[PDB]
Amino acid sequence: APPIMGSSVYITVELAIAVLAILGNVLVCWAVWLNSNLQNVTNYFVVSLAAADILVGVLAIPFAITISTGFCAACHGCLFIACFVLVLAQSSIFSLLAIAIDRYIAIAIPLRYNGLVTGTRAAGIIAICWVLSFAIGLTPMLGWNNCGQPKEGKAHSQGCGEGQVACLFEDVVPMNYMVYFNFFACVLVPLLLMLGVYLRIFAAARRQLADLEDNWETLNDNLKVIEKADNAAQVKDALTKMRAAALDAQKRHGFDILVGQIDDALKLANEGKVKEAQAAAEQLKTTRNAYIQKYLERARSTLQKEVHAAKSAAIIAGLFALCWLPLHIINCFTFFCPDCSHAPLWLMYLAIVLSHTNSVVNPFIYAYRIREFRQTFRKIIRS
Ligand SMILES: CC(C)CCC[C@@H](C)[C@H]1CC[C@H]2[C@@H]3CC=C4C[C@@H](O)CC[C@]4(C)[C@H]3CC[C@]12C
Ligand SMILES: CC(C)CCC[C@@H](C)[C@H]1CC[C@H]2[C@@H]3CC=C4C[C@@H](O)CC[C@]4(C)[C@H]3CC[C@]12C
Ligand SMILES: CC(C)CCC[C@@H](C)[C@H]1CC[C@H]2[C@@H]3CC=C4C[C@@H](O)CC[C@]4(C)[C@H]3CC[C@]12C
Ligand SMILES: CC(C)CCC[C@@H](C)[C@H]1CC[C@H]2[C@@H]3CC=C4C[C@@H](O)CC[C@]4(C)[C@H]3CC[C@]12C
Ligand SMILES: CCn1c(=O)c2c(nc(/C=C/c3ccc(O)c(O)c3)n2C)n(CC)c1=O
Ligand SMILES: CCCCCCCC/C=C/CCCCCCCC(=O)O
Ligand SMILES: CCCCCCCC/C=C\CCCCCCCC(=O)O
Ligand SMILES: CCCCCCCC/C=C\CCCCCCCC(=O)O
Ligand code: NA
Repeated sequence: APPIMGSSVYITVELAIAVLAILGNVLVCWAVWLNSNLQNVTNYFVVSLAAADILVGVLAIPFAITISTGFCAACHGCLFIACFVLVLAQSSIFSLLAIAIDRYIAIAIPLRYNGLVTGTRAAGIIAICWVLSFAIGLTPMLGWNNCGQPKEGKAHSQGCGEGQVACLFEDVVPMNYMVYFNFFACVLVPLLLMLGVYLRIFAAARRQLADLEDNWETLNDNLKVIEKADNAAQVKDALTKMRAAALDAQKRHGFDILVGQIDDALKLANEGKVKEAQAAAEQLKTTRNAYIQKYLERARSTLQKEVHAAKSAAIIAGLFALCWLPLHIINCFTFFCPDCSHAPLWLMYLAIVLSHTNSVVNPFIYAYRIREFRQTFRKIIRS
């Protein structure tokens, strides 16, 4: 069959993906610019991620359509159009890792987050990561390429001029670079790091949620211990356990009343006044109902919002892996199994197309999972 037919389907699908990648991610950038509730450090990496996907539609996809034709070109110019998508994918990996690390700092040290993670430091990390993405993605342009050994038979059959090659990805970009350097070192290792960070985020959140329910249980159990105590020394022991727990959960008016009321009951318990200490300890229930339960449920609601936001960011990282892994796995078969027939052209186009679809998916995940984004999208679209 004429090459231009299956080429037309591939190119048409690519152009459709490019249109969707630009539109959805311009909408993400417009939402962050317009809404100050979306202007935080986490979303500055989201915007950098969206900028990379905009460039996938504007440059990488036109480059991919070009490289698929095998047109005659100077080898190093062919190398650039083949490698620029590697820059954008690397930038995405840095942004995804930074988002995960940012959410871990928020869940692990919320007391120092605003002092450690600032907009100025975020903007500098983003600039550094873009420079490193160019260095990693364009490493073949520094000499690790196949331009020294061109397929002159393919170039002559295409009528290419002197110094030109049939511009094809696997003819200019070495497979050992794509497998060992790009996939294993620069893609697989950071994704595995992302997985570990997310595991530590969800483990820390589960630990802090368990600690809240434990402190709540310890407060109410020691309440009953005081109620059914038989001597003043037992009430003293239980109150000492409540006071240490009250200060640990405090690390404002409700806790000042709570600790003060415990100190009251502990003073009577030291004097041997058991029924006076028990009666004073009963006043803690009034403080617990009016103040302590409100703090526990607000902290619980805040921790669950962080789990929800971390799940949304993990889905984004997972979809990046799902969309990009098939192409990388095919490269592994090409490189590691020279006795295996090369994957057919239609599967390569499908794997290339699938990797490009990742540039479309993030704006949907924000709209479906983040209310502030969804509402800002609606306002932008409606107006
Ligand atoms: C500001 C942005 C949009 C600039 C985009 C510039 C792009 C489109 C330019 C910059 C470098 C260019 C390449 C440089 C060299 C060659 C080798 C030549 O034999 C064929 C064209 C080719 C392969 C060019 C294609 C177009 C190219 C990739
Ligand atoms: C917006 C500004 C900063 C653009 C900076 C990037 C420019 C300078 C880069 C991007 C791609 C580059 C080209 C990539 C490949 C080739 C083909 C090679 O045989 C000669 C150099 C040449 C032609 C490069 C010249 C410099 C180049 C055009
Ligand atoms: C992340 C998950 C969803 C990836 C799915 C795995 C994909 C990429 C795997 C599963 C089966 C694999 C194929 C199995 C057999 C062959 C025949 C061989 O001659 C070339 C490679 C080829 C054609 C493989 C290409 C990669 C492949 C299509
Ligand atoms: C944690 C997971 C997702 C890491 C990614 C798995 C990758 C590295 C694995 C999954 C399946 C593997 C392939 C399975 C089968 C073969 C055929 C053999 O003749 C050479 C190795 C080769 C081509 C393997 C290379 C490595 C491979 C592509
Ligand atoms: C992730 C980087 N990357 C790649 O790794 C890649 C690739 N395009 C191919 C392969 C194309 C091909 C292979 C055999 C053929 O006969 C043919 O006509 C075309 N690969 C292996 N691009 C798309 C431009 C790409 O972005
Ligand atoms: C191909 C991989 C290339 C590796 C190059 C290694 C260089 C990485 C450099 C570290 C970035 C640190 C930037 C600090 C600049 C000053 C910022 C400041 O004022 O503290
Ligand atoms: C914002 C603009 C986005 C890109 C606009 C251009 C759209 C066209 C997309 C790819 C053009 C590929 C050109 C074909 C290469 C030459 C084929 C050949 O000479 O054999
Ligand atoms: C060829 C690239 C080799 C490796 C380059 C190393 C990366 C250094 C890039 C420039 C850093 C410029 C930004 C530093 C200022 C902001 C730092 C910050 O606020 O944390
Ligand atoms: Na991306």
